[PDB]
Amino acid sequence: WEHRRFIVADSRNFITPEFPRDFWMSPVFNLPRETAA
Amino acid sequence: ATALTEACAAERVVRPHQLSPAGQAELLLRFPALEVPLRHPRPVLPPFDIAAEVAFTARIHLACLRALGQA
Repeated sequence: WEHRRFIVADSRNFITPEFPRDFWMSPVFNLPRETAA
Repeated sequence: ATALTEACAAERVVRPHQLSPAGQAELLLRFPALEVPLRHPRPVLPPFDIAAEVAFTARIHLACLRALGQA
């Protein structure tokens, strides 16, 4: 046979990442409608 | 193509939409095919430019990116 430890996953499983405070205001996310690039 | 250069050569103007409207209106009364890209204030392509095709690809490329970071 095949043996394993086993963990049931449900949609109640979640992950909570943490962001730095100055991380969220970025030049990439705040590009204008017209750029020189 | 002869009518665009030699009319704006004596006027010394780099772009044909930068021409003074008195000298510009003679081109419309002679040849009316140029009346369409010149009269419209906002076309989908920057007129009389060669890289205007390539700008249309890159303007979509910005609008594709700009919709990502907001959503």
